[PDB]
Amino acid sequence: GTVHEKLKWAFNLYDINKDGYITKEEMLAIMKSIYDMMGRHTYPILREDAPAEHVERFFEKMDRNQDGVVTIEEFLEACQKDENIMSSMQLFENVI
Ligand SMILES: [Ca+2]
Ligand SMILES: [Ca+2]
Repeated sequence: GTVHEKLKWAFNLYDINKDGYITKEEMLAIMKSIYDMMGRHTYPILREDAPAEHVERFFEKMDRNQDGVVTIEEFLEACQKDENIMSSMQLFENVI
């Protein structure tokens, strides 16, 4: 399956419009969509105590040029730069 093929797969599930640019609105839909059954006991890895907190940090580390939207080029470049972020994105694909 390779790692690169899996990276593009996650982006395809994120970018709803498939324009190569993931926006804040697109991220909100993902957080609401992928959040059904995330465990059976205790799984503290995303303490959502606010609607705007885990999005700013994720976007600040994703958007390279900081144009206001994340792109496939930046996401792929950042995914190979951070292990923590890449681990979280892998959970979304492994959640199904
Ligand atoms: Ca988009
Ligand atoms: Ca960008």
